[PDB]
Amino acid sequence: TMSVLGHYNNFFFAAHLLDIAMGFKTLRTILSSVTHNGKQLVLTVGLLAVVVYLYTVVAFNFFRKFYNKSEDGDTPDMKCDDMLTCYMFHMYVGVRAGGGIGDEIEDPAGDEYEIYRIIFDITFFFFVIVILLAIIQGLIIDAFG
Amino acid sequence: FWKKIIAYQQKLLNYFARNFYNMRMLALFVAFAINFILLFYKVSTIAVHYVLEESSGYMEPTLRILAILHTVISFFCIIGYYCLKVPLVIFKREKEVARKLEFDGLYITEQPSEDDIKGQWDRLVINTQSFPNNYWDKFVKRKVMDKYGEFYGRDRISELLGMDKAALDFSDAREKKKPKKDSSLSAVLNSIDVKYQMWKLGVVFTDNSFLYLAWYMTMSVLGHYNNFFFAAHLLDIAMGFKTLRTILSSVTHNGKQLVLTVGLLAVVVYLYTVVAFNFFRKFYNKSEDGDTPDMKCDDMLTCYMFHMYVGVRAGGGIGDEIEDPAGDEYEIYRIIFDITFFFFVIVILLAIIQGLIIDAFG
Amino acid sequence: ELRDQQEQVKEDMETKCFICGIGNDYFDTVPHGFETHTLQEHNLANYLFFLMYLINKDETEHTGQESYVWKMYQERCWEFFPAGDCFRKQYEDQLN
Amino acid sequence: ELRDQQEQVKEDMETKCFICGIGNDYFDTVPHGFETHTLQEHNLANYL
Amino acid sequence: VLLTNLSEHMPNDTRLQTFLELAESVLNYFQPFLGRIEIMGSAKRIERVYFEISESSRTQWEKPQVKESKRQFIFDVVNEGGEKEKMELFVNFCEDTIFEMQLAAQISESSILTVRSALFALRYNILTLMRMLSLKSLKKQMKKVKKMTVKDMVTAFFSSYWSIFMTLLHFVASVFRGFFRIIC
Ligand SMILES: Nc1ncnc2c1ncn2[C@@H]1O[C@H](COP(=O)(O)OP(=O)(O)OP(=O)(O)O)[C@@H](O)[C@H]1O
Ligand SMILES: Nc1ncnc2c1ncn2[C@@H]1O[C@H](COP(=O)(O)OP(=O)(O)OP(=O)(O)O)[C@@H](O)[C@H]1O
Ligand SMILES: [Zn+2]
Ligand SMILES: [Zn+2]
Repeated sequence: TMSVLGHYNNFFFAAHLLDIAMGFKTLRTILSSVTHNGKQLVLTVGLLAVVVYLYTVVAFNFFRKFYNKSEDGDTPDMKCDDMLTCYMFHMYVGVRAGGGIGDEIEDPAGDEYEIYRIIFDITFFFFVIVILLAIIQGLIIDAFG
Repeated sequence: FWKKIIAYQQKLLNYFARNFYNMRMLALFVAFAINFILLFYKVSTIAVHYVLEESSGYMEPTLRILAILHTVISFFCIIGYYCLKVPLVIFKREKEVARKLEFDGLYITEQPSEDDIKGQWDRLVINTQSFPNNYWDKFVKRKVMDKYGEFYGRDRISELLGMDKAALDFSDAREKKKPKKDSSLSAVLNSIDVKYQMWKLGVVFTDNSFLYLAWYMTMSVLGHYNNFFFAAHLLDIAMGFKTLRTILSSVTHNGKQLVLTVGLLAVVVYLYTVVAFNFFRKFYNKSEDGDTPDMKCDDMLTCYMFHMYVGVRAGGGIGDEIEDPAGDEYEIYRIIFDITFFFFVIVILLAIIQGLIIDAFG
Repeated sequence: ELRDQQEQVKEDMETKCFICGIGNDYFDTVPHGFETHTLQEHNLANYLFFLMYLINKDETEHTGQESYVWKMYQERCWEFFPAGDCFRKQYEDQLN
Repeated sequence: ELRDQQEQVKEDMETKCFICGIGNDYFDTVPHGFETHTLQEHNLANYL
Repeated sequence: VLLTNLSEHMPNDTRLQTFLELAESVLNYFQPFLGRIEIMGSAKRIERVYFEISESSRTQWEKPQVKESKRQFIFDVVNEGGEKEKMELFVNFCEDTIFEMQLAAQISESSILTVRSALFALRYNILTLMRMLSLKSLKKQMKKVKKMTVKDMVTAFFSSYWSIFMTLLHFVASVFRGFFRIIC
């Protein structure tokens, strides 16, 4: 079916490059590391989503003023006024950020919630960026072993 | 009245004991539904209001019904625990105290070390008449009497164990018989054993799982005053799903080592902060404007906070965030400083955490 | 590697005697046999206590066995240490 | 895997003779029996 | 030592077993102090040697530092060592251990409040709950349950557990307050 659709649109022929997994036994050794603990990998992503949702709840309840993402003072692009928007911001930006959500939300210095937000950022970096990704790494390594 | 109350109480107890686990799973499902609903709040304007906005218009009454249902299910889970799991805890405690009393003389030869709350609290149940209430060996007091009655005195053993001396002999001897109905209210309120129930409630209160369920109930109640307290019930996935236990055991297997690694990282960063505060203060200006300098290492505490907060999370270390050292008389020293910070903190210690998790898996 | 080394240490200790080197399976024919052998007959703590006692004891007061062990310890010969043999293995026929 | 291979090599060498293949337990009935057998009777250096 | 030697060299003598039960007390008293090892005797045979272990020596042996040293020695010998030099390393370790044990004997010459607060909190808070039963005032409850109602019975059943949960909350609050009072 994909080969037939390739005539109507030639870029459908790229789906046939997914056949390397089912055609080459060498790639099976590499891919088995991913697939050996696939359930654990999915559960790790679910746990990461739950933890990030808890962090988003905390930020939405206490640290809303630190989620302006607009350089101009005329219009504020507040990213945590809506619960769904704040959760999307967290999952999309903070997880991919090297240092966590604190790398992307502005400076907390000279504020009455400074220590609380410092703890927030440090714990986000430690649990999400460091530990859960380490869990995925260890799952792959343990599958190899 | 009497058969009806006893039978119906037993029926409700049996129902809740049977359905304890199903209700515990239903609580988690309702918590996930409530949080999925909560994912659609908006702050509306000052006056700050958290308003549930929805196009359907049905989801706010649904949220209220779900919150009430979650509270009811949490109360029912507490009841089911008390009906089902508490008897096993009481049986284990009664068996352990009996074994220590008989084969160790925990209250005859030795005494509790005065810092064991369990050992000090188990004193009450010894004198009670409802001992092995759940444990099968109902001859434990007689066994203790036989074992320790000679060296330590029959009377003293009986006083410790709450056993009578002359009542049994008198009942064996001359006696008078008169039928009496137990259904008198004074009789039932005397038949209930106050001291043994007090000890039982103490054990239940000190039980960890009962405390966890009480915390669950308290959070569910607080969820009515503030709906975002229902997010704390999402922490129950760890204690409700066995699949997540395999993932979390990797973290918890070497938790002490992970904590010590963080402590060591803090000490190393403090040493680096000491060096920077003594020699590299001029490189910690964090203000783009020349009018006002935001010096981050003039104060020792400020410099340590800057290090721990920014340099550790930085990909390349503190040198990624403190300005260029080129064309300075401390250039080589600061280059060594930055490279060593990156190598020891960013590379090695994080590698230690990674290896701890991997080794826990293995 | 460190974890494997610790596991190997504990496995060796639990599977063979430190002194004679005989496996636990041989001693386990009698119930609790390995524990009895390693805690009553071939205890390294007992050997250390014997060395301490022999050193502290006067040479003139030594018995024949003590003098034998003392001479071989002075000459640094460790043949008195049982290797591959024990009381049970020697007296299998008489004991059981 | 490299560490496991080295450990397996040393374990094989210490547990069985290179030539005859008999285990060390059989030779260890006589004290230092395995060392005597592998250094005096079945030495691969002696065969070379 | 004589009796132990006789019993161990003749395990199947009932006449000697009788003397063993006769001397059970003395043998039990001297059990900690009786040393026992096996050696390759001069007669090309395994011989069993009985000696005296001193109380000071045993205490110095079960000192924790000596135990850590023993664990380190065993780890080192098992990991990096050969069976040919095992009995030489063991004798060296024994000599060093004996020296440090003798030196230690030479030099050695002549929260409760937090637990009690938690126990008092349990006692007080449980007595508060038992006071309702001790009042013997449930005649009013009996009068109102003269009418046999499933709703009333279920309400009482839930109310008892709700009271237990409230008592637990009070107990936790009391424990926390006592903790702050103690730390302050
Ligand atoms: N010759 C031996 N002497 C003592 N133990 C031996 C000997 N040979 C093997 N073992 C084993 O070593 C164990 C004792 O070793 P170890 O010192 O580690 O004891 P432990 O129970 O872990 O604690 P502790 O450190 O307090 O002695 C014995 O139970 C036995 O299994
Ligand atoms: N046929 C054999 N010949 C020699 N060694 C053998 C033989 N079979 C088993 N072995 C084992 O191999 C050991 C010697 O191997 P190896 O060459 O590694 O010795 P080494 O002590 O590590 O050092 P070196 O490299 O200097 O010889 C012997 O001690 C013995 O345990
Ligand atoms: Zn042995
Ligand atoms: Zn050979």
